[PDB]
Amino acid sequence: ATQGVFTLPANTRFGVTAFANSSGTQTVNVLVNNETAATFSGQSTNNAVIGTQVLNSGSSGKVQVQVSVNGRPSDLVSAQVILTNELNFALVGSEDGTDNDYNDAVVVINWPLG
Ligand SMILES: *C(=O)C[C@@H]1O[C@@H](C)[C@@H](O)[C@@H](O)[C@@H]1O
Ligand SMILES: [Ca+2]
Ligand SMILES: [Ca+2]
Ligand SMILES: [Ca+2]
Repeated sequence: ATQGVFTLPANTRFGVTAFANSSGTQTVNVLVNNETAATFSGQSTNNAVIGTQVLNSGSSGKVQVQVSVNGRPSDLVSAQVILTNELNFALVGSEDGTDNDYNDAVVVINWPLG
């Protein structure tokens, strides 16, 4: 199944934050309406924040997260969780190698803001 694609409400500010837990440098691409809107690049094995940014979901509300390591797309897992019908988390994990901890790049999208 497709992973890392989320339908957000339209024209809504959302936060996107990425953490690294891998030997390889992580490149995190965030697309709004199929256009790249933010790129994070960093390396860490201590869950360091390699990027955090506020974006607008625009008129489509389609947000897609992609992760690339060693020039190879990482395998992704994702889901969306909603608390008390108001607070939204779109979550991505990604695996760049063989150990399947799926934490190599971890991406958290949360909304609403403000
Ligand atoms: C290469 O070593 C694989 C890679 O980096 C490791 C330190 C570990 O974080 C592993 O999960 C990651 O895929
Ligand atoms: Ca891994
Ligand atoms: Ca890892
Ligand atoms: Ca508030």
